[PDB]
Amino acid sequence: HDRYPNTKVVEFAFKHFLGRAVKNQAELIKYHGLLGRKGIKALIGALVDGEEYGRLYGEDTVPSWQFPTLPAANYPNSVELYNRFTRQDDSLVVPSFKPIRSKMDIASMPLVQAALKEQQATKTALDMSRPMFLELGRSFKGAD
Amino acid sequence: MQDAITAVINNYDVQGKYLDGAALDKLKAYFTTGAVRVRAAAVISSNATTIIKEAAAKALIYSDLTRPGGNMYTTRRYAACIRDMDYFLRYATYAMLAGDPSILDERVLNGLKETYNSLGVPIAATVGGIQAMKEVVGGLVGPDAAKEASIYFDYLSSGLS
Amino acid sequence: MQDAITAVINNYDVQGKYLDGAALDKLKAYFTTGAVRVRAAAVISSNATTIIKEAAAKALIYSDLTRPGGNMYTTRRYAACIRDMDYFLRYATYAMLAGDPSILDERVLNGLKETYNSLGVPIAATVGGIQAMKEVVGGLVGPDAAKEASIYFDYLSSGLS
Amino acid sequence: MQDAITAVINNYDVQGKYLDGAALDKLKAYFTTGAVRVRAAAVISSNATTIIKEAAAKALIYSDLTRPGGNMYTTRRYAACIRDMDYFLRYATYAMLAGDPSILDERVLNGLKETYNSLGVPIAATVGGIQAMKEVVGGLVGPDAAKEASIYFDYLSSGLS
Amino acid sequence: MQDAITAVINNYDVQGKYLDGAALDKLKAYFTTGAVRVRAAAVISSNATTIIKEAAAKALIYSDLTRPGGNMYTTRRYAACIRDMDYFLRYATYAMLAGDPSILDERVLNGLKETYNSLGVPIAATVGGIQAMKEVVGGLVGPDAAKEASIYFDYLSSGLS
Amino acid sequence: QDAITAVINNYDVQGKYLDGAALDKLKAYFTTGAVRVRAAAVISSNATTIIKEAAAKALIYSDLTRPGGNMYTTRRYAACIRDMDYFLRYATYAMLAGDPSILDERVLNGLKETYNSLGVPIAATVGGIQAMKEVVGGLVGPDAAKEASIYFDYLSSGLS
Amino acid sequence: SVLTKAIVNADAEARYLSPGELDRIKSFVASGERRLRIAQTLTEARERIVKQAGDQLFQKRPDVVSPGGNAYGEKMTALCLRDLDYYLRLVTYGIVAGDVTPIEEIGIIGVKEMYNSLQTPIPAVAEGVRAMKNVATSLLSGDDAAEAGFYFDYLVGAMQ
Amino acid sequence: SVLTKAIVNADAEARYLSPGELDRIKSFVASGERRLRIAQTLTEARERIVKQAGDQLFQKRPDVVSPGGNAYGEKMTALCLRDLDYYLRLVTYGIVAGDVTPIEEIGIIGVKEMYNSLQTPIPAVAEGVRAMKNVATSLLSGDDAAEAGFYFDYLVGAMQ
Amino acid sequence: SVLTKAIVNADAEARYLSPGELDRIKSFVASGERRLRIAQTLTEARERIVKQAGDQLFQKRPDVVSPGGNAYGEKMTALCLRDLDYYLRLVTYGIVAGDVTPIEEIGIIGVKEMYNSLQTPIPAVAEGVRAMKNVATSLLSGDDAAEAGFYFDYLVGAMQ
Amino acid sequence: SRYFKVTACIPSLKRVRTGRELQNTFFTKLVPYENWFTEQQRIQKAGGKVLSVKLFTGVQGANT
Ligand SMILES: *[C@H](C)[C@H]1/C(=C/c2[nH]c(/C=C3N=C(/C=C4\NC(=O)C(CC)=C4C)C(C)=C\3CCC(=O)O)c(CCC(=O)O)c2C)NC(=O)[C@@H]1C
Ligand SMILES: *[C@H](C)[C@H]1/C(=C/c2[nH]c(/C=C3N=C(/C=C4\NC(=O)C(CC)=C4C)C(C)=C\3CCC(=O)O)c(CCC(=O)O)c2C)NC(=O)[C@@H]1C
Ligand SMILES: *[C@H](C)[C@H]1/C(=C/c2[nH]c(/C=C3N=C(/C=C4\NC(=O)C(CC)=C4C)C(C)=C\3CCC(=O)O)c(CCC(=O)O)c2C)NC(=O)[C@@H]1C
Ligand SMILES: *[C@H](C)[C@H]1/C(=C/c2[nH]c(/C=C3N=C(/C=C4\NC(=O)C(CC)=C4C)C(C)=C\3CCC(=O)O)c(CCC(=O)O)c2C)NC(=O)[C@@H]1C
Ligand SMILES: *[C@H](C)[C@H]1/C(=C/c2[nH]c(/C=C3N=C(/C=C4\NC(=O)C(CC)=C4C)C(C)=C\3CCC(=O)O)c(CCC(=O)O)c2C)NC(=O)[C@@H]1C
Ligand SMILES: *[C@H](C)[C@H]1/C(=C/c2[nH]c(/C=C3N=C(/C=C4\NC(=O)C(CC)=C4C)C(C)=C\3CCC(=O)O)c(CCC(=O)O)c2C)NC(=O)[C@@H]1C
Ligand SMILES: *[C@H](C)[C@H]1/C(=C/c2[nH]c(/C=C3N=C(/C=C4\NC(=O)C(CC)=C4C)C(C)=C\3CCC(=O)O)c(CCC(=O)O)c2C)NC(=O)[C@@H]1C
Ligand SMILES: *[C@H](C)[C@H]1/C(=C/c2[nH]c(/C=C3N=C(/C=C4\NC(=O)C(CC)=C4C)C(C)=C\3CCC(=O)O)c(CCC(=O)O)c2C)NC(=O)[C@@H]1C
Ligand SMILES: *[C@H](C)[C@H]1/C(=C/c2[nH]c(/C=C3N=C(/C=C4\NC(=O)C(CC)=C4C)C(C)=C\3CCC(=O)O)c(CCC(=O)O)c2C)NC(=O)[C@@H]1C
Ligand SMILES: *[C@H](C)[C@H]1/C(=C/c2[nH]c(/C=C3N=C(/C=C4\NC(=O)C(CC)=C4C)C(C)=C\3CCC(=O)O)c(CCC(=O)O)c2C)NC(=O)[C@@H]1C
Ligand SMILES: *[C@H](C)[C@H]1/C(=C/c2[nH]c(/C=C3N=C(/C=C4\NC(=O)C(CC)=C4C)C(C)=C\3CCC(=O)O)c(CCC(=O)O)c2C)NC(=O)[C@@H]1C
Repeated sequence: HDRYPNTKVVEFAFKHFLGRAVKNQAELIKYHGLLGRKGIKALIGALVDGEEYGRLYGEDTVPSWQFPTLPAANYPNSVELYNRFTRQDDSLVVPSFKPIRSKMDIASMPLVQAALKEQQATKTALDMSRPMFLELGRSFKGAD
Repeated sequence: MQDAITAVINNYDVQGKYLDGAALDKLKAYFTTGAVRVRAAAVISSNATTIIKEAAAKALIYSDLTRPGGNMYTTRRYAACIRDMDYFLRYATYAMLAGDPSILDERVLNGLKETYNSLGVPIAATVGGIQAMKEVVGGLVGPDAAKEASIYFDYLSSGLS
Repeated sequence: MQDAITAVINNYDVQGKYLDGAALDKLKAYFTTGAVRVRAAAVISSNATTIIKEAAAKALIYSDLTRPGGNMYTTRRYAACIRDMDYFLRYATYAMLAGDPSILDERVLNGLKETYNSLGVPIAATVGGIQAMKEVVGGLVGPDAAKEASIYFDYLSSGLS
Repeated sequence: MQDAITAVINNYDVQGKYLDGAALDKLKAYFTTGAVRVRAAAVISSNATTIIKEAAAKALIYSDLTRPGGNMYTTRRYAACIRDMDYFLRYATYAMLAGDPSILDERVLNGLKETYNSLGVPIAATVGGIQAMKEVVGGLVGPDAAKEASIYFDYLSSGLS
Repeated sequence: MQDAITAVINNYDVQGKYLDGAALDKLKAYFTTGAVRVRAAAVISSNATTIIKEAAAKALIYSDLTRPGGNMYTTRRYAACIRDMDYFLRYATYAMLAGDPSILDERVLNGLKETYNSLGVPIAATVGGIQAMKEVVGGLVGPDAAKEASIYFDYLSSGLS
Repeated sequence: QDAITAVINNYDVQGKYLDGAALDKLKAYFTTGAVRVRAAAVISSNATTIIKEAAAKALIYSDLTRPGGNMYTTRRYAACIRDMDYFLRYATYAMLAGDPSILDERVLNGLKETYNSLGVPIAATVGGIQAMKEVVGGLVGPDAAKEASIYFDYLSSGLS
Repeated sequence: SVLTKAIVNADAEARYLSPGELDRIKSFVASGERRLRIAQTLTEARERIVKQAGDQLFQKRPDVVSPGGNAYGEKMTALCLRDLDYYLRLVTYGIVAGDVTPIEEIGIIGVKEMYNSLQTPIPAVAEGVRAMKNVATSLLSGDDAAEAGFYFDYLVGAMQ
Repeated sequence: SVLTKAIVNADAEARYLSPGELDRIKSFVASGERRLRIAQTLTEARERIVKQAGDQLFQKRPDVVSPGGNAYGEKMTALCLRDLDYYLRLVTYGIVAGDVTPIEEIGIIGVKEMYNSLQTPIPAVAEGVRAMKNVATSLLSGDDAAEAGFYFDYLVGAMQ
Repeated sequence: SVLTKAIVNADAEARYLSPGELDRIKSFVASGERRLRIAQTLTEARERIVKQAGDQLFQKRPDVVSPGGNAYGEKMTALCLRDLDYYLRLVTYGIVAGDVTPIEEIGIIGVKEMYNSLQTPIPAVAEGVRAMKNVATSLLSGDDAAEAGFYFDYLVGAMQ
Repeated sequence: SRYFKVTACIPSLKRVRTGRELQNTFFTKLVPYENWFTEQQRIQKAGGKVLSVKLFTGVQGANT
């Protein structure tokens, strides 16, 4: 706690009580949140009470380094944490997860693109269940 | 993650605009495509084991990798590689249903290059495997689904490379 | 963390020197300022919620940030920003009592820039908010206390920028 | 020319749409304003000579224009200028009743700039006179009517300039 | 960079496909639009100074930015901002002739966000200016050209956002 | 667990294949289901108020809240309303499930012992539960109320 | 519209609006709200008015829907009904305007020439409009019907 | 969205989507077109819904628009109405999504904290949303209204 | 069942059931009646399904019913058929539940260990289940068969 | 500070375990008052049954 900013404090707590780094930004928010607005004693208490701790360490096992495959950056991030000696680097392994832009728009995808052509092209044609006299009178261009 | 419906919503929300007809049309387009996507997903799930088998046979196995001193040598490593292949397939299926490539970026693509480099896993071989899976998947899903399926596979491949 | 008294002690300890009159005078200087600081701290604690409100009103709200597409748009982001403001205030109060800027460096300042850059939070706006808090605080604490309070606020601002 | 009622009709006719409630509301809006407009028109007609006199006094007379070598020097030119002023007033009154600016464009505005430039009549001074008439008219018609009257006067001014 | 003709060619070349009718149709579409684009470009070049002036008047000037403590305060900063505006205009004109957005990505869009953040230039205000230029440009170019011109302006705006 | 699963489990211990009589019970549940879903949504929306009203009916303006009472002090008051919330949430779960078992597994298990050590008064708690039931009954409407009532009564009986 | 007509007369005389002219404008603005309702009624009943009038017209004139006749065949019959619909829309526009001018520009100038090229009989078209009037009259209240009748009569007079 | 929710559950389980889950996705895509219409209706009536709800809220709570109250003054009243508009936009987003998640991220997380800094009373805000619901319900058809109601109710629950 | 799953997720989150979650419950209760019919069909045909599947299995694997093989002898053959019957009963339970969980707890956990102690070959057991599936599919209508197939496939997957 | 002495039994329903794991199945433990609430819930969610709860330290119904 005492010589580290509150984010780095959540790192260390994850490392020490679950054996992992912080998996995602939602998790960073929940725990870092609770560390503000309550003690460090609350953070520690939440981890050990949570389900992850319960699933894997149970009541009688000492936690250990998880070395997780799974969420995504978790494996590389955890292993950077495990490799550092005490006081070797104080820097955040994960300051926070940077949010990602969109490479492709919805309309570029083939199935959508096709469905747009079908509605757009032949948007105006002949309507069934409409009496013909009403249909012949209907205007296509409308405004302009 | 994000899906096509949510993507439209999010774009409007940043503008602060209420949903408009043009936006509605994009949503409508997605809804029609949906039925096809669901059928494709079911096909992939049922044939997942085979898809992986075929793809491995095409690219991974009978190679230096499987021979001693190769990355896929030893049972442990072999099992890991096929587990990774399964991941890619599952996520691609999720993306196809979603209609958005974002989930791939958020879960699969993020940190993968770095992980692989530390592990010493060969990226090009992995990409080869993904491409192989794509080809097999294209056949099973059928033509309409194929084009949609292919884009997500290509997205994964481009990210890794 | 470190304070003024401990800072003097530490400087002497590295020299190995026993405490000397010059050192004693620095300590004496701190002791006179101390009483004022305690009063200021109590004022800030009682008015903390209002201080944040006023500062936000001055800079953060009624702005593009709060408008859609702005960093502080959405309730979640708004709440985060005011939480950050509270942090800065609490730590500045701690620093003022201590008479040393070190605690700010150890807790607040270290890694903040990097965090903010990843988040996309705008540093200049944050700095603006800190400066606004300083102005509000200055009023409440009164002039003698204000000078002392200002230096810590300025220290935070310089660190972020 | 066109009037407000016909404008609504024409917009619907190009669409081919039957009249709808939204359209009806616009028509209804006009009908309420109508009574006020009729009263205003009668006021203007009765006070037309005076309106012109007052406006001329405000801008045109006691000026270089009226002095020798000025555009409005000589009886003939003076008479011409006041005749033009009357035209503007009459047409503005017509427009106010109609609720549409089109008549101004069709009769008054079309070719006036070019005519004036060839003649060497000063446009800015003419515009000044129109604005003066507006002010005088505003008084006589009263506030509710004045807002309606003002827009047509401003339309004339913008066209000339 | 690329232009529309080359973009089609490049897409075919990676596929290894000979040019096909569908591809030809895209090329044919471009060829018809071409003549209009050339005329639009000449209009923009001649009126470039005015376009910038009008857009600045609409958004940038008479604002806090120009007032002391604002980003565009001081002659040096004012000159920089109008230089940036000119860049956007010139590149958009290039893109319009090309029929491809790629040049904007390669030259303007790449690294702009980061540059602006370091400088402390406000992105939203810049975007506002771009949108203002678009509106002015739309008038001068005329309607057919305006649609084409608008997409490139919007592309720049979206990138900066 | 659930009404459907309860039937299954009873058959499994017998080793019997599912039979028409069993099927009829399952069918009965399926019809009731739609009503239950509507009731649950009503309760969730009005949960805060339900608790408020029930407290007003029984807990507050009482010796408990007065000094020397169990619910005296902010900490104790907050605890009691937290417990009230849990009873409501679990009853809602039970109503959807159509089975009392979840109440036994979650709420009822270890409650009595905890309360006795704390010195929390069971009868007052039961009173609060009954009050919540009455408020809930109004909001849900009559058909839903009968179903809702049984789970509330089950909780009350367990605590007592 | 009434207003357009008044302005035009004034401009010809080169004078400001006469008191009498102003009074007519006042009357029109008062009438307008009633007029709007009359128009609304016909719009709602439009589909049925056209259908009923068509049938009446075809009964009145067997020839038009006969192999020789212009109206004969589904395509042609639809076009004949479309024409009736057009005229009804014009009539509604007229009622709100309070004058035939809107009707006149869209429908009555060059009508003879257009129909002569088409070879459609002008009298039959007039009968169709008369038929529409009768249907419209029935749905309208008596006073409302009289107002509507004037516009219908004008159309019949214009095309004969 | 519904689909996002299903995918997320699958990913947690580390499994491909179940057939049952897939079926629910199919149902949702069919429902979407109806949902779009419901959303469209509210969007068109948005301006009036906000206005009517505002008036109702101010009648229900005189205090908020009183010199002491937060809402009092033109600037403040506008902001209160802007907030109501925001919540309506969120509700429309929810209906098309078929899930409250879109609504929840933008509007319901940290809402308490934001309003407490502003000093706006949370219960009054909830009343405003309730008021908007009533107006919206009237314009919507009954089945459409029920769908819309769920999203409105969630908001009211969130702001409690 | 599905409902149990939904409740459990809510309890973990300590929140009332989400609207989306509630909707899924509604869908399940509607589906249940159809599910019951599918289960009923298999129950009636149970005796024949087991018999036919047994014969197929023994043809596919002569070894199991051979002096060396585990199944050999009357007592042993009966036990092998009893096992097939057990799995069928579990499948029926699954169909009504709409989830594999009921099946899973009774039959799939520790199955490998149990059979290894018995020395029964696991692949042969899987073949028997596959055989039962084919018989069951024939009696079921196509859509019903697909639903039943999923549960059968799960069993085959579990015993692998 | 108040402490709770709790005896609870939790069955291993998800998997058979080769390790003896007697301690995990049956455990008597001292719980801080604040922690117990959460712990009780967690035992319930696991499907373990809490046979006995007692307040080891502190006085029941004590204001401070
Ligand atoms: C022989 C008793 C059985 C048998 C063997 C068999 N294996 C393959 C193919 C491969 N088997 C391996 C196995 C290993 N790689 C390792 O690293 C280890 C541990 C050191 C082992 C044991 C691998 C990797 C392959 C893939 C080919 C390659 O090396 O690249 C086959 C043929 C593959 C196919 O199915 O086409 C066979 C036949 N098959 C039997 O049925 C026997 C019972
Ligand atoms: C109306 C029912 C109540 C009310 C409203 C009120 N709100 C404000 C000011 C703000 N409210 C918001 C809210 C939002 N911003 C978001 O991002 C979202 C989700 C999309 C919401 C709902 C914000 C951010 C502001 C700050 C203003 C700004 O934009 O800078 C006021 C004005 C008070 C002030 O000092 O600004 C008012 C009056 N007040 C009541 O008491 C009513 C019950
Ligand atoms: C308010 C002036 C500005 C603002 C802030 C803002 N911050 C976040 C998110 C985070 N803020 C922090 C910061 C700190 N954690 C620490 O340990 C310290 C040092 C004491 C600080 C200051 C952290 C770590 C987070 C992330 C996790 C969390 O939310 O708890 C946000 C939200 C960003 C998002 O995209 O979600 C915001 C908005 N932004 C503004 O607009 C102001 C300029
Ligand atoms: C004196 C015999 C009578 C009289 C005169 C009078 N004139 C004005 C104002 C103006 N007179 C003129 C006249 C001319 N401008 C020209 O170009 C020519 C021909 C060359 C003439 C005759 C003008 C233009 C004005 C307006 C002011 C100006 O010069 O710009 C007044 C003042 C009235 C007023 O209110 O403006 C008067 C009094 N009036 C009498 O009672 C005498 C019988
Ligand atoms: C008085 C406010 C200003 C003024 C007027 C002025 N006009 C003329 C001469 C002409 N003005 C017109 C204008 C019109 N002709 C049209 O057909 C229309 C629209 C339908 C208009 C409004 C024309 C054509 C003439 C020439 C012939 C004529 O007057 O009949 C003059 C005299 C110019 C001359 O040398 O004859 C004057 C003075 N000029 C000003 O300086 C005042 C600001
Ligand atoms: C006066 C001697 C001459 C004159 C002045 C004039 N200036 C403007 C508008 C602006 N002037 C500035 C200039 C500065 N901003 C700075 O930061 C500095 C250096 C400290 C300077 C000198 C700016 C930015 C503007 C734009 C408005 C704004 O501040 O927002 C005008 C208005 C014209 C316009 O188009 O805006 C004028 C008239 N012009 C003359 O004709 C005089 C001889
Ligand atoms: C104008 C609307 C806004 C504005 C602009 C502004 N820009 C700068 C400085 C720079 N702008 C650029 C940008 C570019 N260089 C490129 O190559 C491209 C793409 C072709 C762009 C768009 C660069 C690199 C600079 C830095 C170097 C330079 O000034 O030439 C400033 C000066 C900022 C400073 O601190 O010096 C300003 C003011 N200012 C606003 O606020 C407007 C919204
Ligand atoms: C006065 C500043 C504000 C106010 C007060 C108010 N309180 C109640 C009801 C209760 N208040 C308490 C408070 C306490 N009980 C405790 O044990 C402690 C700690 C020592 C406190 C402070 C309690 C328990 C109640 C419930 C009733 C009861 O005591 O039996 C009300 C009435 C609300 C109701 O519906 O009961 C009121 C009005 N109200 C304001 O708005 C003032 C700003
Ligand atoms: C309210 C209706 C009555 C009341 C309640 C009350 N309870 C406590 C303390 C606790 N109550 C529980 C109960 C539960 N824990 C669970 O896990 C569940 C199932 C979800 C329940 C119902 C527990 C464990 C505690 C201890 C710690 C905690 O806060 O959870 C108190 C406080 C007593 C004390 O001495 O601190 C009170 C007051 N008592 C009344 O007065 C009402 C009749
Ligand atoms: C038939 C497909 C194969 C086969 C079967 C076989 N089983 C046994 C003996 C037992 N089988 C079971 C199985 C179960 N008991 C359960 O509770 C469940 C879950 C509901 C199952 C599936 C058990 C426990 C026994 C022991 C006897 C008993 O339960 O009374 C045998 C006899 C072997 C023995 O030593 O008992 C046989 C032959 N054998 C094959 O090879 C077939 C492929
Ligand atoms: C088999 C001969 C009889 C039988 C056994 C049975 N045991 C359990 C469950 C458990 N048994 C133990 C016992 C031990 N754990 C240890 O560490 C040791 C010493 C090394 C022993 C002997 C435990 C702790 C359990 C709990 C589960 C676990 O995996 O630890 C069961 C399951 C009962 C249940 O419902 O959970 C059974 C069936 N029972 C019989 O019927 C046989 C006569």
